[PDB]
Amino acid sequence: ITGTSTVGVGRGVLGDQKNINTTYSTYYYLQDNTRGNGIFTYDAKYRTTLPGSLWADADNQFFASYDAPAVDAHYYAGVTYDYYKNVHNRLSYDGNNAAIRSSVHYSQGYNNAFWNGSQMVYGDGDGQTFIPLSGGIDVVAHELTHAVTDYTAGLIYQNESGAINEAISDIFGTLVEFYANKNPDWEIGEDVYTPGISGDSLRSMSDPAKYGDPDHYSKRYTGTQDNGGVHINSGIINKAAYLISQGGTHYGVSVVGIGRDKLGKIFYRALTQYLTPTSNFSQLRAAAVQSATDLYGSTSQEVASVKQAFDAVGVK
Ligand SMILES: Oc1cccc(Br)c1
Ligand SMILES: Oc1cccc(Br)c1
Ligand SMILES: [Ca+2]
Ligand SMILES: [Ca+2]
Ligand SMILES: [Ca+2]
Ligand SMILES: [Ca+2]
Ligand SMILES: [Zn+2]
Repeated sequence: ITGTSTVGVGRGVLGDQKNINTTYSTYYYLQDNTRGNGIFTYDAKYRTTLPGSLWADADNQFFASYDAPAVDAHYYAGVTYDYYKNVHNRLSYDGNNAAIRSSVHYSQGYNNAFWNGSQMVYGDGDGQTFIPLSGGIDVVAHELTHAVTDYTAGLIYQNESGAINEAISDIFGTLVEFYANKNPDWEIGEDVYTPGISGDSLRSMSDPAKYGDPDHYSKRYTGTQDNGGVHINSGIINKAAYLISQGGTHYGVSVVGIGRDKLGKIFYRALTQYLTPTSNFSQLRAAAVQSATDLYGSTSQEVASVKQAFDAVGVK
């Protein structure tokens, strides 16, 4: 809507106070004008009609329990925006400051969050498996990253190209979590998963096998469920990405780590210049090698490390 930019204050899902960019016109709306063409957060009011209504608040203070998932969806969209702009010179997901829209309170006890082709959608969880999913900065940035993947490489959501699509989202979801630098790790969803169990997550990049996902190509899932294993076989690529950044010896293959920022530059370039809708894992390796070549030279350690990492997870 049309109005004046203001700054509200509230608490997120985990109880943390933060400032949020709002817009005043009779009510205060969750409309951030400071980023691109706007960041907009909506109330789906426990239903599945989207987007629902632009979030409106009488007094610019967002401390009610009902408010917390909106606060975090709105704030973490901003953080994700800032990551892509400041780190990769990318202005929103289309590169031309497309509006970022998110709906919270989607359905009842909905244990998921997704990008629907046009906007973000967040369930509140059932309180046992998940709490409201926008509380997870890695979840927010994972799912927002699909918007850019769909706009750039366009990796189809099935079989190996799908698993790459998923790994890309885990990779940048994690790098945004490190960017924000609040309890960062290489695990996915730890801040919103199983409130009664500490130390767990839904997936691990550092050790995919912790939660039954493959960490080697020879262990890939070959079946038809999960669209040919897109959320399973992502572990193979997540492990490769982890090794490129952190190093290690995996199934006897040693990798020299080159750190998170170079990981991010290599995979961003691969995503936006070399991958295609039907890329497979071998093609991902080639794209990552070419990207690292472009950035650091054919003879660099960075290139050697990318090759070692893919060797380590069995991808030729
Ligand atoms: O996928 C993207 C890219 C840039 C900004 C945001 Br928010 C999401
Ligand atoms: O990408 C997502 C969506 C929902 C939960 C988790 Br963990 C990750
Ligand atoms: Ca209020
Ligand atoms: Ca964390
Ligand atoms: Ca995490
Ligand atoms: Ca937990
Ligand atoms: Zn995903």
